[PDB]
Amino acid sequence: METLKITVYIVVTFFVLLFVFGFLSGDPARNPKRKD
Amino acid sequence: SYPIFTVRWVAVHTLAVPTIFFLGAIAAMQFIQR
Amino acid sequence: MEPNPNRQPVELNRTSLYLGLLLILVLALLFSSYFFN
Amino acid sequence: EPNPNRQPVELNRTSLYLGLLLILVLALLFSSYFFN
Amino acid sequence: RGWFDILDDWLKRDRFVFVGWSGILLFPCAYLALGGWLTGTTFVTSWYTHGLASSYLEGCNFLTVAVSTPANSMGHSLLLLWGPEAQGDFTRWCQLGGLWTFIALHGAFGLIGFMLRQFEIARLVGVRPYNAIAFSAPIAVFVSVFLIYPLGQSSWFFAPSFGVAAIFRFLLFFQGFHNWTLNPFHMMGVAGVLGGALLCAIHGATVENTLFQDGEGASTFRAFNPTQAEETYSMVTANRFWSQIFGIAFSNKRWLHFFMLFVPVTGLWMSAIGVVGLALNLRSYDFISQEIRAAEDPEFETFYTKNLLLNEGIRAWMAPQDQPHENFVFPEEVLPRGNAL
Amino acid sequence: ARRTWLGDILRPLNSEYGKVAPGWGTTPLMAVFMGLFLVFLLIILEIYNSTLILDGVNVSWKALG
Amino acid sequence: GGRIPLWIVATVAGMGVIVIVGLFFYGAYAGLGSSL
Amino acid sequence: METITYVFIFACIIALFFFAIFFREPPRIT
Amino acid sequence: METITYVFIFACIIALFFFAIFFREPPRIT
Amino acid sequence: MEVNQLGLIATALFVLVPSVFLIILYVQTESQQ
Amino acid sequence: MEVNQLGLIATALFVLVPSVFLIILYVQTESQ
Amino acid sequence: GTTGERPFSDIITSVRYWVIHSITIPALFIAGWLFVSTGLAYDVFGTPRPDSYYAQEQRSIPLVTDRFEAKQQVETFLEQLK
Amino acid sequence: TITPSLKGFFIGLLSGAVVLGLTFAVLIAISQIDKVQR
Amino acid sequence: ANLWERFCNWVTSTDNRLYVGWFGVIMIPTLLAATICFVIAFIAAPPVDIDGIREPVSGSLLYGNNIITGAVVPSSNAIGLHFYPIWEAASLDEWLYNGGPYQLIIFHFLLGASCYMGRQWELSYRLGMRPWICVAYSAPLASAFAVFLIYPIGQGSFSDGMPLGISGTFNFMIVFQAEHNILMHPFHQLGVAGVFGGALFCAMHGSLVTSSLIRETTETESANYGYKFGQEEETYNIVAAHGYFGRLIFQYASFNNSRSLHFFLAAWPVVGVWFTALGISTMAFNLNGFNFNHSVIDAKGNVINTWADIINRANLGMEVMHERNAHNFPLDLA
Amino acid sequence: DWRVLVVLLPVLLAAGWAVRNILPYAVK
Ligand code: CLA
Ligand code: CLA
Ligand code: CLA
Ligand SMILES: C=Cc1c(C)c2cc3nc(c4c5[nH]c(cc6nc(cc1[nH]2)C(C)=C6CC)c(C)c5C(=O)[C@@H]4C(=O)OC)[C@@H](CCC(=O)OC/C=C(\C)CCC[C@H](C)CCC[C@H](C)CCCC(C)C)[C@@H]3C
Ligand SMILES: CC(C)=CCC/C(C)=C/CC/C(C)=C/CC/C(C)=C/CC/C(C)=C\CC/C(C)=C/CC/C(C)=C/CC/C(C)=C/CC/C(C)=C/CC1=CC(=O)C(C)=C(C)C1=O
Ligand SMILES: CC1=C(/C=C/C(C)=C/C=C/C(C)=C/C=C/C=C(C)/C=C/C=C(C)/C=C/C2=C(C)CCCC2(C)C)C(C)(C)CCC1
Ligand SMILES: CCCCCCCCCCCCCCCCCC(=O)O
Ligand code: OEX
Ligand SMILES: [Cl-]
Ligand SMILES: [Cl-]
Ligand SMILES: [Fe+2]
Repeated sequence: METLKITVYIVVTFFVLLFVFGFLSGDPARNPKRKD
Repeated sequence: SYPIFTVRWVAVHTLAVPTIFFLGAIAAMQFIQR
Repeated sequence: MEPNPNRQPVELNRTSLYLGLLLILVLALLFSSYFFN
Repeated sequence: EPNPNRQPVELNRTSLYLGLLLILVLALLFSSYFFN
Repeated sequence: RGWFDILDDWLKRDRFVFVGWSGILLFPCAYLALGGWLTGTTFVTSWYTHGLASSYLEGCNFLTVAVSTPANSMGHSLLLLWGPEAQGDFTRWCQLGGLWTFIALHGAFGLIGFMLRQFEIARLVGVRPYNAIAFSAPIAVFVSVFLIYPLGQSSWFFAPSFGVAAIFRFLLFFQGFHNWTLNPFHMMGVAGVLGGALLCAIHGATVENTLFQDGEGASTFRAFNPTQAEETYSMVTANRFWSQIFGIAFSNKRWLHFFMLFVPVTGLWMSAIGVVGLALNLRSYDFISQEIRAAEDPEFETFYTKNLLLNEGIRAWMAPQDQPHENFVFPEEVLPRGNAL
Repeated sequence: ARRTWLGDILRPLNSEYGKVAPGWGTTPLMAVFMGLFLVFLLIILEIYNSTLILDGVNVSWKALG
Repeated sequence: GGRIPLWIVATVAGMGVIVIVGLFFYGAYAGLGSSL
Repeated sequence: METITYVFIFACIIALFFFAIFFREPPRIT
Repeated sequence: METITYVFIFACIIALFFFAIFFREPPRIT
Repeated sequence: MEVNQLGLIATALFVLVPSVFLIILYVQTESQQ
Repeated sequence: MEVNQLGLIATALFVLVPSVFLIILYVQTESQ
Repeated sequence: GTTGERPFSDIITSVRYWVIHSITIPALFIAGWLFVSTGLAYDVFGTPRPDSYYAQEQRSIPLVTDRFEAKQQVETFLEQLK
Repeated sequence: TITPSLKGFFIGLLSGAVVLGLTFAVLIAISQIDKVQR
Repeated sequence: ANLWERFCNWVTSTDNRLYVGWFGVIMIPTLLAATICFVIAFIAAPPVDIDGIREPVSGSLLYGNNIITGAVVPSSNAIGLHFYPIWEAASLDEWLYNGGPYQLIIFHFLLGASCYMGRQWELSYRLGMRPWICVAYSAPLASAFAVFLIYPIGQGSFSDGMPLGISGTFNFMIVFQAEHNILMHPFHQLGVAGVFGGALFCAMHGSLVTSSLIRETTETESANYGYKFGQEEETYNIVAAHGYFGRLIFQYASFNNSRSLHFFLAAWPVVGVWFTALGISTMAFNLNGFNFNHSVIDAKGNVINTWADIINRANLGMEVMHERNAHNFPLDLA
Repeated sequence: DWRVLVVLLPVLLAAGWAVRNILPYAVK
C-alpha cells in the first residue's frame, strides 16, 4: 500500500507541476491577436 | 387624434379593475383575527 | 406502359446514422431492465 | 490522402435470392437441433 | 361585402392585441380559467371536499392556497353550475368543487383557442406553423394529467389541485403510490426537459461568446440590426470550439434550431404517455426479479428496495388525511416505522 | 394510361375533380346539422355522465334485466 | 400629455407595491395563518 | 415458440419463391 | 445473461462515440 | 436472477432491427456518390 | 416441449445477421 | 411600429389620466376591502368563518359523501352550527 | 317526465345560446361600423 | 527548438483534434481515473456498508442489479468526512466493503469537471472568442459540487452524498424532501422555473427560427440543406419571426435584437440552476424549506389542515422509514 | 342585503367620476 501511496504522490506532483509551470510559461501571449 | 376606448383599453381594464379590488380584499384579510 | 415517374431516391447521411444509432442504443439501454424485469 | 486500392462491392439480385434461400434453408435445417 | 367577410376584416385588424376568429374561443376561456383560479384561491375553501383551508380569506398564503378538486363522491361529474349537484346555487357550487371543473374545462378550451391563434397568426403573417406544433406538447401534458389521469381513477378528487403546495402533494403522491420516478416514460420526460434547458443555456452562451465585433461599444447588444442579412455570430468558430472541447458540434443552423424544438417537445409527449398508463394504475412499480430474490434472501438490499420502503411510509402516513372519504383509521401499532423515528 | 373494362364503367364517378357549387352553397344548412349533432352529443355525454337524468334511464349495469 | 415625469410615476408606484407586499408579510405573522 | 419459428421460416421461403419467380432480374438478349 | 446484455449495449455506445468523433463527416465551409 | 428469458430476444431485436434499417439506408446513400 | 430456450435467439440471429448482410450489399449495389 | 392606440407612457404621465385614476384605483381598493370587512365574502362563497369549521364538541370533518344529496348534506352540516 | 336535470340542461342550453348570440351580435355591429378602408 | 517550449506548444495547440491545454493536463488523468473506476465498480463492486451499520447495499450488476437499480454506493457513515484512499485500507477487500471507490470517483470527477470548466475558458482565449461559456457551465458544475461535496460536508458524512446510480438518485431526492422540505424552498422553486422555463424557451426559440426558415429547397429534400456551414447570410427571417411572435402576444413582448434574445436564453436557465445549486448547498446547513405545519388554526385552536400539512404527512412517512435500522435516538439531527 | 351596496358604491362613484371627466373626448 505504501508503494501505491508513493506512486500516486509522485504522479500527482508531476501533473500539478506541469500545470503550474505551463501557466507560468508566458500564457497571456498564447492567443491569436496581441502577444505581450 | 388618439381614440380613448379601444380593444386594448378593454383588455387592460378587464384585468386591472378586479386586480385592485382583489388587492383591497386581500389587504383587509391581514387584520382578520381568529 | 411507361415506368413510374414518382420514384425518388432516399438518403441517410452519416450524421443521421450516428444520431439514429445512439437513439436506438440508449433506448435499448433504458428499456432492457424493464424487459428482463 | 486518398487510398487507391479501394473498390466498390456488388451483390446482384439473383445472388441475393440464392443467398437468402441458403440461409433460410440452413436455418430450417439446424433450428430443430438448436431447440433440441 | 358579405357580413361574414366584414367580421373577418374586423377580427383580423392589426391592433395592440390581435383578436382573430380564434380570439372568440381563447379570450373568454383564458380569462375565465384565470379568474376562476384567482377567485377561488382568494375566497374559496376546500373544507367540504377535502377538509382543507385553501384561500387567502382563510389564512393561507401564496404557497398553500389552491382551487382544490371536488369530493371523491362527485365521481367524474361535469359539476355544471346548473347541474343536478349544485342545482344553480352558486355558493354550494363553490363548496362542492365546481370551480375545479370550471377552470379545467375552460382551461382546456382556452388551450385549444391558443393553439388555433398560433395557427391563425402564422397563416396571416406567412410563416410556417412550427410554434403551434411545438405547443402540442403542453397540451398533451395538460390533458393527460388534468383530464385523462382522473378519468381512469375513481373521480376528479385525485387529479391535481390548482395550487403550489397542492401540486407538491401531487408529486409526492405519485412517488409513494405509482413509483413514478421508476417509469421510463417519466425518465424520457426528464431528459427532454433537462436536455432542453441545457440546449437553451449552451446555445445562448455560444452565440453570445462567438459574436462578431460589429460596433465599438463594450455593450455588444447595440451592434445588431434586425434587418442586417449577415449572421451576427460565427458558426465557424462556434463549431471549432465545440468540436475541440466536446468532440462533436453542430454545423447546420437549421438542424440546430429544429433539434431545440424536438428535444423538449418529445420529452413532454413521452411523459404524457406514462401518465396515461398511471390513469389505469399501469405503473412501472416493481422489478419482479428483484422481489423474488429479496423475499428469499434477507441479506439482499438495493436502492430499489430501499425506495419501496419509503413509498410504503408515504402511503400509510399520508393516506388517512389525503383521502378523507375512505375513513382510514390506522392505529399507531400498524404504521410502518424504522427504529427510533 | 391503361384503359380497362372496369375503368370505363367507373369513369364518370371520377370525372368532376374541382367542380364546386358557387359561393356558400349549402353551408348554412350544414351549420344547422352540425348544431343539432352537438346538442345530441351533449345529451349523450351528459346521460353517461349522470349530469342529465331521465325517467326510465338507469345508467347502470342493472339495466341488463 | 407628458406633464408628470415618468421617473416619479415609477417611484410612487414602486413604493406602493412595497407597501402592499409588506402588509402581506406582516400578515404572515399576525392573525389568520400565523400559527398563533 | 418452436412451432412458430419453424412455420415462420417456412413462410419466408414461400415468399422468397414468389419474388424469385415474378420479380427476378429479367434475362435479356444482348 | 442480463449483465452481458447491459455491458454489451454500453460498450457499443462507447464505440459509437469513437466513430462519431474521429470519423465524423467533416464540416466544410461555404 | 429470475429475469424474463424473453427479455433477451426482445432487447436483441429492439437493437438489431432499427439499427440494420439505418445501416441499409446509410450504405446505399454512400454508394450513390 | 422442453426445448432449449437459447434455441430461439440462436435461430433468430442465425437468420437475421447473414440475411441483413446480403440485403445491405444488394441495396447499395442498386443505388449506383 | 405602431397600431394607432395611444402610447402607454404618454397616458400614465398625463394629467387627465391621474385625475381619473386617483379616484378609481382607491375606490376599487376600498370596495374590495369592504367586500371582506363586511363579511360579505364569507356568505357569497360559503367559506367558513374562524368559528364555523367545527361544532363546539366536534373534530369530524363535514365531508360531502353523496353526489346528488351533496347540496343537502352541506346544508345539514351548516344547521349543526346554528 | 321532464325531470329537474332535463330542465337544467335546457337552462344551460339557452344560457349558452344567449352568450354566443349576444357576443356575435356585438361583433357584427362593431365590424359594420368600423370597417377597413381599401 | 527547446524541449519544454515544444511541449508547451503542443499542449496549447489549436490544431489538436481535441484541445488539451493546461487545464487538460489535470482533467485527462482525473477523468480517466474516475471513469475507469466507475465502470468497474458499477459492473463488479461487492456490496457497500453505506450507513455504517454493517448492512451492506448491493450496487453492482454482477451482484443482482440492473441498469436502473445499480449504483456505486457512497462510502460508510463510519468514515464520515475522513479521507479514505486505497492506501489507508488494510486491503482492497476492506476498501470495497467500506465504499472506497465512491470517494475515488467523486474526487477525481469534481477535479476533472472543474478543469473542464477552465478548459472551456482556455480554448476560447486561444481562438479569440469571448470568454463566458465557462460561466454557463458553472451552473451544472455547482450543482454537482452541491450533491457530491457540499451536502456531505454540511451533514458530516459522504454517506449522505448522492449515490452514483439511477435509483440511488431517487433515494437521495426522497430523503432530502423528508429532511429539508426542498419543495417548499424558494431556491428549488427557482430551479424548477429555470429548467421548465429553459425547456419552454428552447422549444420557443427552436420553433420560431424553424417557422421562419427562408425557402431554399424543394418539398423532396430536407430543408436543412438550405443552410451551408459558414455561409454569411442568416438562414431565417428574424423580422418575420418577430412579426409572428409579437402578434401572438403583443409587440413589446417579442425580441427583435438577436443578441438580447440569445443572452436571455443563456441567462434564464443558468441563473435558475445557480439558485437550485445554492438551494442544496444551503440546505446542507439545514436552512430548510418553509414550514407552514399547523399554521392555520380556528377560533377555538383546532388545527385546520392546508395542503402544507398534507405534504408534511408524506414527509413523515419518508422520515420514519429511511435508513430504518440506523437511528437509536428520537431526532434525526443529521 | 345592505353590505352589497356598501361594496358597490365606490365602484359606481368611481365610474361616475371617470364618466364626467372623459365624456367630452369620448364624444369626439
Ligand atoms: C368561448 C366561450 C365559452 C366556452 C366555450 C365555454 C365553455 C363552457 N362553459 Mg363557460 N362561460 C362563458 C364562455 C364560454 N364557456 C362566458 C362568457 C361566461 C360568462 C357568462 C361563462 C360562464 C360559465 C359558467 C358559469 C359555467 C360555464 C360552463 C361551461 C361548460 C359547459 C357549457 C355548456 O354546457 O354549454 C351548453 C350550451 C351550449 C353548448 C350552447 C349551444 C347553442 C345551441 C345549439 C342553440 C340553442 C337554440 C335555441 C335555444 C333555440 C331558439 C328558439 C327560441 C324561439 C326559443 C363549458 C366548459 C359551466 C362549467 O364550467 O361547468 C363546470 C358553468 O357552470 N360557463
Ligand atoms: C430532475 C427532476 C425532474 C424533472 C426535470 C421533471 C420533469 C417533468 N416532470 Mg417529474 N417528478 C420528479 C422530478 C422531475 N420531473 C420527481 C422526483 C417526482 C416525484 C415522483 C416527479 C413527479 C412528477 C409528476 C407527478 C408529474 C411530473 C411531470 C413532469 C413533466 C412536466 C411537464 C411540464 O412542464 O408540466 C407543466 C404543465 C404544462 C406544460 C401544462 C400546460 C400549462 C399551460 C400552458 C399553462 C398556461 C398558464 C397561464 C397562461 C398563466 C398562469 C398564470 C398564473 C400562474 C399566475 C416533466 C417531464 C408531469 C408529467 O409527466 O406530465 C405528463 C406530472 O404529472 N413529475
Ligand atoms: C416536476 C417536478 C420537479 C422538477 C421539474 C424538478 C427539477 C429539479 N430538481 Mg427537484 N425534486 C422534485 C421534483 C422536481 N424537481 C421532487 C418531488 C423532489 C423530492 C422527492 C425533488 C428533490 C430534489 C433534490 C433533492 C434535488 C432536486 C434537484 C433538481 C434539479 C435537477 C437538475 C439539476 O440539478 O441540474 C443541474 C445539473 C446537473 C446536476 C448536471 C451536472 C453535470 C456535470 C457537471 C457533468 C456530467 C458529466 C457526465 C457524468 C458524463 C457525460 C458523458 C457524455 C458522454 C454524455 C432541477 C432544478 C437537484 C438540484 O437542485 O441540484 C442542485 C437536487 O439535488 N430536486
Ligand atoms: C409549468 C410550466 C409551464 C408553464 C407555466 C407554461 C406557460 C406557457 N407556455 C406558453 C407557451 C408555450 N409553451 C411551450 C413549451 C413548453 N411549455 C412548457 C411549460 C410550461 N409552459 C414546457 C416545459 C415546454 C417545452 C415543450 C411552447 C412551445 C409555447 C408557446 O408557444 C406559448 C407561448 O407563447 O410562450 C411564450 C404560454 C401559453 C399562454 C397561454 O396559453 O395563454 C392562454 C391562457 C390560457 C389558455 C389559460 C390556461 C389555463 C390553464 C390551462 C389552467 C388554469 C391555470 C391556473 C390559472 C393557474 C394555476 C397555478 C397553480 C397550479 C400553481 C404560457 C406562458
Ligand atoms: C355573469 C356575468 C354577467 C358576468 C360577465 C363577466 C364577463 C364580462 C366576462 C367576459 C370577459 C370578456 C369581455 C372577455 C375578453 C377579455 C379579455 C380580452 C381578457 C384578457 C385575456 C387573458 C386573461 C389572458 C392572457 C394571459 C396570458 C396568456 C399571458 C401570458 C404572457 C407571457 C407569459 C408572455 C411571455 C413573453 C416572453 C418575453 C417570452 C420570451 C420567449 C422567448 C425567449 C422566445 C424566443 C424568441 C422570441 C422572439 O421574439 C424571436 C424574434 C425569436 C427569434 C425567438 O426565438
Ligand atoms: C370565477 C367565476 C366567474 C368569473 C370571475 C372572474 C373572471 C374573476 C376575475 C378575477 C381577477 C381578474 C382577479 C385578479 C386578481 C389579481 C391579484 C390578486 C393580483 C395580485 C398580484 C400581486 C400580489 C403581485 C405582486 C407582485 C410581486 C409579488 C412581485 C412583482 C411585483 C408585483 C406587484 C406584481 C364568473 C363571474 C363568470 C361566474 C362564475 C365564477
Ligand atoms: C358555450 C358558452 C356557454 C356559456 C355558459 C354561460 C352559463 C351561464 C349560466 C348561469 C345560469 C345558472 C342557472 C341555474 C338554474 C338551475 C335550475 C335547475 O338546476 O333546475
Ligand atoms: O444517513 Mn443518510 O440520512 Ca441525513 O439524516 Mn440522519 O443521516 Mn441518515 O438519517 Mn436522515
Ligand atoms: Cl433510505
Ligand atoms: Cl441515532
Ligand atoms: Fe438561435
